[PDB]
Amino acid sequence: TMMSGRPGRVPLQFLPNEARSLPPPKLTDPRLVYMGFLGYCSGLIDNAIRRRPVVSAGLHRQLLYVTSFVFFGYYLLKRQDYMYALRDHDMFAYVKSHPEDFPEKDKKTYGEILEEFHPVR
Amino acid sequence: ARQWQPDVEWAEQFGGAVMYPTKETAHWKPPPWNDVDPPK
Amino acid sequence: SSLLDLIWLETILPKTTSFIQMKMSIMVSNQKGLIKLYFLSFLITIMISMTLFN
Amino acid sequence: MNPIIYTTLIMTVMSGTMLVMISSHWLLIWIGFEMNLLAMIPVLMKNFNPRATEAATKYFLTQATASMMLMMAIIINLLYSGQWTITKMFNPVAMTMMTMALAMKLGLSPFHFWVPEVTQGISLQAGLLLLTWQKLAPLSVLCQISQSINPNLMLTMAMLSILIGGWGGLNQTQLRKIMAYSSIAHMGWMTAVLPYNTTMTILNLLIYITMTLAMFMLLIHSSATTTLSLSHTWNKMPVITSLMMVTLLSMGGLPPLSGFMPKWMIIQEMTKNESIIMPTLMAMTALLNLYFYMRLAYSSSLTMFPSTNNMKMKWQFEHTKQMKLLPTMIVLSTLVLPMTPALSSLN
Amino acid sequence: PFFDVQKRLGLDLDRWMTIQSAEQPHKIPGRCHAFEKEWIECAHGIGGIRAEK
Amino acid sequence: WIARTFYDGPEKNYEKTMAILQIEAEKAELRLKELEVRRLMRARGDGPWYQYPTIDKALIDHSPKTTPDN
Amino acid sequence: AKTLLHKYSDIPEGTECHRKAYASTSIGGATGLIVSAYSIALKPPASFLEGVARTGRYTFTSAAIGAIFGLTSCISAQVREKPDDPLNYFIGGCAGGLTLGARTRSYGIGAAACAYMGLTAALVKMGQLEGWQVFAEPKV
Amino acid sequence: NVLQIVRDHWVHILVPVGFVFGCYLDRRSDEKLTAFRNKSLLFKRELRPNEEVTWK
Amino acid sequence: MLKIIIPTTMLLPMTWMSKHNMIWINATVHSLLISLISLSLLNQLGENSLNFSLTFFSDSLSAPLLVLTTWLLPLMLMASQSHLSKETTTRKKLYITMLILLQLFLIMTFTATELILFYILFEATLVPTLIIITRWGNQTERLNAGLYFLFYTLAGSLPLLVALVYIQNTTGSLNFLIIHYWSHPLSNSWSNIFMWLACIMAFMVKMPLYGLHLWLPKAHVEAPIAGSMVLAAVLLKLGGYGMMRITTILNPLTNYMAYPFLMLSMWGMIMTSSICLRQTDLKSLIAYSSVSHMALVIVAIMIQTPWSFMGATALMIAHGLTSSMLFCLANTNYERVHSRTMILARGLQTLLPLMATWWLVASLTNLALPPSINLIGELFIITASFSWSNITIILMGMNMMITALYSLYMLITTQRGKYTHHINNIKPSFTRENALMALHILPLLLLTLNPKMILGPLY
Amino acid sequence: MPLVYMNIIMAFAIALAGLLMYRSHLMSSLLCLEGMMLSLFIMSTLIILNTHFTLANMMPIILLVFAACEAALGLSLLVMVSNTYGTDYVQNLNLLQC
Ligand SMILES: CCCCCCCCCCCCCCCCC[C@@H](O)O[C@H](CO[C@H](O)CCCCCCCCCCCCCCC)COP(=O)(O)OCC[N+](C)(C)C
Ligand SMILES: CCCCCCCCCCCCCCCCC[C@@H](O)O[C@H](CO[C@H](O)CCCCCCCCCCCCCCC)COP(=O)(O)OCC[N+](C)(C)C
Ligand SMILES: CCCCCCCCCCCCCCCCC[C@@H](O)O[C@H](CO[C@H](O)CCCCCCCCCCCCCCC)COP(=O)(O)OCC[N+](C)(C)C
Ligand SMILES: CCCCCCCC/C=C\CCCCCCCC(=O)O[C@H](COC(=O)CCCCCCC/C=C/CCCCCCCC)COP(=O)(O)OCCN
Repeated sequence: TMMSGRPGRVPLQFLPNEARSLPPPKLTDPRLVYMGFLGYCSGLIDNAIRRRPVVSAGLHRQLLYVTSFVFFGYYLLKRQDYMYALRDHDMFAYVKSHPEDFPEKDKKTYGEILEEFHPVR
Repeated sequence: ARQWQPDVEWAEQFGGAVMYPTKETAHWKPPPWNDVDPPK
Repeated sequence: SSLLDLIWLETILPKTTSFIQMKMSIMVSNQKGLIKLYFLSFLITIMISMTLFN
Repeated sequence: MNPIIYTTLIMTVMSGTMLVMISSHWLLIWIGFEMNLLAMIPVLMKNFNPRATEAATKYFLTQATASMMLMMAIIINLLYSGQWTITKMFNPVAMTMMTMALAMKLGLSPFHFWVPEVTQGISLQAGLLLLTWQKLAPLSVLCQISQSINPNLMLTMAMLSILIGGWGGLNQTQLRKIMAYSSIAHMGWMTAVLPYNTTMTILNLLIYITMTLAMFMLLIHSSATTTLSLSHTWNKMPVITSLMMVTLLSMGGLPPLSGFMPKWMIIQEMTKNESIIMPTLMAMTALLNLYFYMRLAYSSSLTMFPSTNNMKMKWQFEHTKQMKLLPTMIVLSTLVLPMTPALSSLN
Repeated sequence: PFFDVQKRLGLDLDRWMTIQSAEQPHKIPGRCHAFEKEWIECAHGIGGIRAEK
Repeated sequence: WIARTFYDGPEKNYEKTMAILQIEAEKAELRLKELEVRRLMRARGDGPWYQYPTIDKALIDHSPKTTPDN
Repeated sequence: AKTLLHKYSDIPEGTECHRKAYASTSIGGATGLIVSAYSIALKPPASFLEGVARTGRYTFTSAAIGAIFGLTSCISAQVREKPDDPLNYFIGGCAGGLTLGARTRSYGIGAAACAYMGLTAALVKMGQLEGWQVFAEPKV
Repeated sequence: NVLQIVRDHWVHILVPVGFVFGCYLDRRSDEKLTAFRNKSLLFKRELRPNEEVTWK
Repeated sequence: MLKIIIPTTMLLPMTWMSKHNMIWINATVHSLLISLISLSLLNQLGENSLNFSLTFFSDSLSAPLLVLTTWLLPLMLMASQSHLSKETTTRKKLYITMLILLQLFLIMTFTATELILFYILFEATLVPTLIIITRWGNQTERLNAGLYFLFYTLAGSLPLLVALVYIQNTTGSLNFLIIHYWSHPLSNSWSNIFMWLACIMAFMVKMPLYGLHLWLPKAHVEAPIAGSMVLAAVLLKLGGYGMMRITTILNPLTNYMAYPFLMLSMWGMIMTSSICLRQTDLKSLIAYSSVSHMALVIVAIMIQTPWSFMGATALMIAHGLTSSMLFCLANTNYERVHSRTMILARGLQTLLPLMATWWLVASLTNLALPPSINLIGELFIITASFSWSNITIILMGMNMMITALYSLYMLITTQRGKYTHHINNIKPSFTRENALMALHILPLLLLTLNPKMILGPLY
Repeated sequence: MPLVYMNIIMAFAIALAGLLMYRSHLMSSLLCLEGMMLSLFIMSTLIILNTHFTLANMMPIILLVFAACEAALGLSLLVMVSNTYGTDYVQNLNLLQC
């Protein structure tokens, strides 16, 4: 697709203004939950590497890991949804502006279509 | 009665300069334990 | 049991692959460490890339 | 060297890379490459010994030749069109010379010969920096001029890189040579998709950098530079060896690990361009990398090797200096497959 | 890859040197100033592919 | 009693399958359309995608150049 | 460059046995010369004369492989009177493989080479018939 | 003894909890596929006097 | 379907936060409860399926396999209890973790509405099995075995991935329902031939097909008891399920391409069965019997008739149960003798009578004694093959004969005769082993009452 | 492209070939690199002067400076190699191998 050259794109914005017209991902988004789970796993591995009680060594550190992961995950989800919205927008605009390249196929029923039959013997 | 674990004979297979030694590389010596050679 | 299963079916797929990859690994990794040879090969590749891909 | 001087030289390396990335003039890109090379040499030779000096002189010779070829290509492109901006290369073999210069800077085959030996000579921190950060600038330049690239040349070099990395890594008992050949193979994967989609190239680079950083940090933590030294690690820090085996399986492209995400995507992308033979060859060849990763895993954690008596002393001491982000690197290199569609962020 | 800091901040770190027809000192013209001006104003904002064709 | 306590009528599964089939058929159509649109834009270059950069026209100096013929 | 390949492809499959044999011989000679050049560069064996002997050996081996391939494939194609057939190419490939084994003088390599070369030649013929691309252009 | 055996038998509670949670998530996934509820040609039915949906 | 997926995930924290002496009890109890819950999936419809959501769906081909997968975990825990007693608590918890991960991956594999998700979980099942074989394996060859079990599989499945994505570029979807409804005939062409081969050989390698079966005796011999059970019972059936799912797109090309493999199977079921007659190892004999049965299943799938599919489903379920029970019996002998040789320990009926009864029943089911579901599957496949061609019966007939021979050979060599004199450490069978054999065998003789529950969607 | 440019190009190619040959004496490698620099300087200067592209007259100077610095770097490395072996012979650098 290569949307790097798409006109009217600010060079270094994570989230453009027009992305605010899209619904924000919910806080109980499964992807946010998975990001929090990734943070919790990072905390457990940090406890294990330092040779500390894995489950209950530092709860403030584990909470900080989970919070950081959920933060970055929320913003990444916003950007990803924005990018897919852009892709679909360009898709539909190009299809509308080029009616000759996407002709309406004639609707036909199976009653007048002849398909070869291959018996299984 | 016991699970087999590698012995010194099995361990020495991974101690050469390279895996799969050949006649040309038969004279290759593994590098020093610390990456230092005698100044000669 | 012996001729097919333990000898020829083993010779065809697994042992041939193992032998070929071992030979190719020995051939590729058997480099003298001399930059003389490396840069001569570099020259050969430069000439070939200029002479072939245009 | 002095800590302040080491910090300054590292910042100069990173500033050279950033200058290569942010500049739109070919002369400034060349200057950034020169600055990066100039500040890189002491970093390799931070620990002084003949091996490090030989590695540094090899690296200098190769990078200087590559810089001269790159400037030569820039001059030809200027001669045939008075343009200094990094855009369409505007010419034949000037583009070929640029491609060869960037391939030699990256280590793509047949210009791969310097990577294993330069990585072997220098230490593990130097190897980490060399194999991770020194790939950002040439790959960015390639991503900028991807439309100019003749697909045949780049695809030939990528296929050769994958084959050579797979075959060369099989013969190695030294871990730094293993990492170098792995880097060569992953470079081949990264450049095999540049003619079709640069987003896949950037995603592959990100995943590779994460896995390589995790691997090198684990190698430094359990200070082993050969197979047998790593075979003793289970007797002191078995969790490190378990994490290392998981990361090795991830680097092998086995699902559902993170290392499966790039290859998969890349293959998918090429099948959109009706290229079927190349992805099949690439996967069948990556089987070799998986094989020698599995051999390392066998010698590392799946089996318990004989140890020494003097290891008992080591049981009584902990690591004074701890590596932050190592847990984050392992997690990001292992458990990020379900977040695959995030690559639409144009990472 | 390319991070367009100059466009984001309006810095102009190296754009002044990219083309012949961009404000040479003492208004000294390039040997092919008019041709490059015509090519640039032809191909501005059109994209690489359309500009090539 | 088993049907009352644990399971649901056929209509629920029937209509859920209809909805799932609709969603996935739309997705397949969108995938084909995306491939075609990408091919067309990359071949032509008249769309928002595959827009490769060109020289800015605000860089040109429009002033007398010490010589009438530029 | 691609000139040799165009001269090979310009000849019809079912005609001009000599022309196909000569074009394949030239292509094989080029391949042998390139592999000899790389082998000499990465491995200086002992001297000038031994190096040129090795170069001649590799070049003649590859030229013979290509010659036997083209000859046998074209004769099979003419005799069977069914052009655009993968099996004819396979026969040529096996024959080419057999010649390689003879030069080597070991039976094991010939059997292995014959099967592998024949399969590869059949695959190339199928790709020609169906238009399979090794280096596909960036369509999308 | 309560609050002492719990410290050693708390693990047992987790599996049932996962089952009820999975049932809840199944119902939530069901409620998002209601685009054809009471609209299929085979099972199209007029609502009861006190019926809002056919299946929940 | 999350009502089965979520508890199996919760089996992990429950295992890791258990006592040092209560991990086995807790794992067994909650695994049995999960099996009871998954019993709900058996109810099916004569129409399409039980479409739970966009991601997971169930069918009457997926339902028996899912039920067997859930049921197999408690038995694996019971059999793994003994030989892991001298293992540290962390490593026992790691073993249980590997088993739980494998069950979760299989459960998600058998639902798998989409083919790429199916592929991802299908290949995810490779890692826990590899670690189980190469870590908790007694012999030195386990490492070698592991490599085989890996690369063979990957060699078969890397082309498949390519084919799969290629299909999505042409049809636009890999969702099974749309693939079924929008199917079109495959023209005879070199490209279609290779796409067929790429789609088929991935599942052909895991059945395994004769000539590609070499990894199986190694992996089964060198794996621990739980590894052997999961390999023979379920991991062999992944290929059959995948063939049933993917052949809906390979027609009419399948009829043309059936011959190369059918022969390799129809002759193969002979050769491997003959191999069972001269075998000095119990585990290798059971592995080769598995190869023969799965070769018959391959034939059934390639014939592609309703009777073929019903027979293949029934045979898959029955073979899973029977092979698991046989491996358990061989392991109970091995834990006493430490030899794994058939001829060494003899006359065990006089010393351990109830275990001899278990051996007799297991061999009778393996022998395909009516009206067991083993013979239901074999008979349906034989009738279907006879309709396909009247000569196949000869081959089929011979296999039946040979099967009986080696089955009873295995029963006579180990149970009948005179006991080995110098073996005096043959203690009476524990309640654990007897319960393990009972829990293997009773579901078989109960399923013979309600065959339609294991006969598949074409019933 | 007149004959002067082609002669400069051939000079650059000869210098590159001599650099890649490596008869011996890494000092000769550095000399070949510096010859490559000189050819680049000459070619760029002629191109910039012919086209009257005024602001690019800075380019050769910068070029020279930077690559001159590179030469200094190389020299230092050579010295250390010599101080290890007593000679700058190329074949002495074979401790590290592929
Ligand atoms: C393991 C996977 C990689 C992990 C890497 C570390 C993750 C943490 C990174 C922390 C945040 C970094 C983002 C920085 C914030 C602002 C940056 C902003 O200015 O850049 C924008 C761009 O944002 C970033 O590019 C997005 C980075 C997000 C990377 C995550 C995606 C990785 C793939 C999915 C794997 C799942 C991982 C989930 C947990 C991390 C604008 O870019 P633009 O100048 O306009 O275009 C340049 C690119 N071109 C040239 C190709 C067109
Ligand atoms: C004489 C009787 C003969 C028949 C006996 C039948 C006994 C049944 C036992 C086996 C049942 C298996 C479970 C089958 C279904 C479970 C999973 C799922 O399908 O059921 C869930 C519900 O499950 C039940 O709530 C809980 C079932 C748990 C059964 C446990 C029985 C065994 C417990 C043993 C405990 C022993 C005591 C402890 C000792 C220490 C979800 O149902 P729900 O979505 O709502 O249904 C709505 C239907 N509507 C829409 C029409 C209204
Ligand atoms: C050794 C001493 C013995 C003493 C006891 C002697 C008593 C004699 C009885 C012994 C057997 C005689 C059989 C007589 C038939 C009675 C039972 C039969 O009638 O019930 C069957 C029904 O049984 C079930 O269908 C079979 C049980 C299913 C087994 C599933 C196992 C569940 C958990 C196991 C784990 C799963 C592992 C395998 C994965 C697939 C068939 O009933 P059916 O006429 O049709 O209709 C049922 C009623 N209707 C009319 C309302 C519909
Ligand atoms: C343990 C060993 C098992 C290994 C099994 C591997 C063999 C699998 C069969 C071949 C694998 C690749 C097949 C291609 C993947 C599907 C792609 C597809 O369907 O498209 C085909 C792709 O066709 C191909 O690319 C075929 C090229 C094959 C190259 C590699 C050949 C490998 C050897 C094959 C011969 C052996 C066959 C039996 C192997 C049995 C396994 C031992 C059509 O090409 P298009 O570009 O779409 O054309 C459309 C416009 N006309």
